[PDB]
Amino acid sequence: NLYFQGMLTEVSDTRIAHKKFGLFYPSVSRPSIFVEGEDRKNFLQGIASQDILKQDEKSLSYSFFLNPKARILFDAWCGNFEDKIALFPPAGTREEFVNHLKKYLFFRTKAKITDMSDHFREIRLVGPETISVLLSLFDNNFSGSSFRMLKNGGYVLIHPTSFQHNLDVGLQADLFIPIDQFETTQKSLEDFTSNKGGVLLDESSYLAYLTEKGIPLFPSELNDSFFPAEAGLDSVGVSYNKGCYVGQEPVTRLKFQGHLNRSLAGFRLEGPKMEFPVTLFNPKDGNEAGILTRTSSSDILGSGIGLGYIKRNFSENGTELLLPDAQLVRVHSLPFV
Ligand SMILES: [Cl-]
Ligand SMILES: [Cl-]
Ligand SMILES: [Cl-]
Ligand SMILES: [Cl-]
Repeated sequence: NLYFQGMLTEVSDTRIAHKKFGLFYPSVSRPSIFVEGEDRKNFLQGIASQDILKQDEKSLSYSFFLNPKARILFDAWCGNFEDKIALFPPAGTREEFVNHLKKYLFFRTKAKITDMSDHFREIRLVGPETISVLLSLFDNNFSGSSFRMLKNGGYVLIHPTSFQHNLDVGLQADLFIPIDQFETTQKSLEDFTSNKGGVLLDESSYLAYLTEKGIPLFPSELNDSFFPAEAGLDSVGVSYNKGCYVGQEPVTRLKFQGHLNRSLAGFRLEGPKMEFPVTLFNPKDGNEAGILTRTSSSDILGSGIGLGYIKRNFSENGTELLLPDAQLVRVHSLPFV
């Protein structure tokens, strides 16, 4: 008998983002890494888990960068523009990500890497009216899984609407605005928000919104302890038809012959203290059943929610597990909202 009847006022404004749109200004944006040169495509194709060659001109693709054992080192959004490949690795990885690419940039490979991260400020949009907000600020047209250069400079990433376990997680757009145009774009967005009833999300409400959509993130759910298929992201981040790449054989073996021991799961719990990842225990025998990787409050669900990994024998919705202090968590369907 768990209390999932609560009022969690600190994240009540995700409701507006789910119905209209939410605006978020990250403190640390994803880096903006560009790859140029005659061998840029072959170079990146051999290290990304995604098929970069097949990708069209204004398309966006998700990829992992794996180690040789197929554990996740990074994720990135990947776009093409002119004779360049644009890569957006996770926030705070600009040096480590560039070093990882240079590890595979061998003698006489015709590719060059440039870090353009200080040229842009990131603004994020979420929710059903995201395209209408873009159409107001900018000209031409927009759709899911797209990568566009803005006429003024800068870029727009519109994520695919399907993400973990091919679930529809709604619209998400990332705007990389040239520094000198930032304060103007911000003023334009504040007017649009106030007039059209969207909401300015703070970091805790932005994270609650993403957790309500079941979205796994680097470094909590996506890191070198896990495989892309464990994370529910091999359908959007891995190609099983492409040629040689780092981690390909273990990725493929897991898929066709191996057995997935654990999988990304949603959790519901009652009502900052916990040290993540937290071990989850089976109440019957006290054995390890999974791990909880992050939590948020959800006013919509009236309880805490979280993401993590569940062993196969406990994956059914409604399965009850224990935290180390014996608070109960219940496996829940994704997305939560
Ligand atoms: Cl590696
Ligand atoms: Cl270089
Ligand atoms: Cl899409
Ligand atoms: Cl586990």
